[PDB]
Amino acid sequence: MPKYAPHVYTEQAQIATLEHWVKLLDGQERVRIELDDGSMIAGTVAVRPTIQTYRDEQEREGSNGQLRIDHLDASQEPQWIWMDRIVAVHPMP
Amino acid sequence: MPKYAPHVYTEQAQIATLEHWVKLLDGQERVRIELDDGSMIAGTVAVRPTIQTYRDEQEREGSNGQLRIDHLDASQEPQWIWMDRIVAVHPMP
Repeated sequence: MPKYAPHVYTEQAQIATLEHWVKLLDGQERVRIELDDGSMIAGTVAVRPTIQTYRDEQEREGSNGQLRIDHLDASQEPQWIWMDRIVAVHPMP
Repeated sequence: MPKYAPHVYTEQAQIATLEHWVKLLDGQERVRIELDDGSMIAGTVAVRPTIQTYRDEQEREGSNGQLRIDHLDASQEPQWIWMDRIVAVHPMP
């Protein structure tokens, strides 16, 4: 089954960004992710990001990816995020 | 002992760019390169380049890399270029 995604990308610079994100959120070490709308998500990288091929509602094909960050609360609230939404990633330690 | 380079970078966006170029410039691969001065060089990647730490004239440390391209008919004479000058890398030529 084809995998859908709200947004996809194919520009080299864009790819460059996504691949750099997979590298930082690679040492699976606690982080504080900031997204486009200004949202701030902190926690542990529970499911690492992996770039994959997707299609959007307009049927365009491109790259994107998802990672799951479990919050720092007692019941570790799970939150899946799309990589294109990320504008920065700073430690937590 | 410090190695000196004309320019060096510390911002994650420029490091992300520098790293993606390596991925597209594997050892011995034939490519055509777009440079930020409007020029373009084509040939064979002599050896896979690496991103390293250098010092500029003001003695500040940062990242950058050196690329060597060789050929035959093009222009002869091997050429060395600093990678921060690259704007695009396409395969086949």
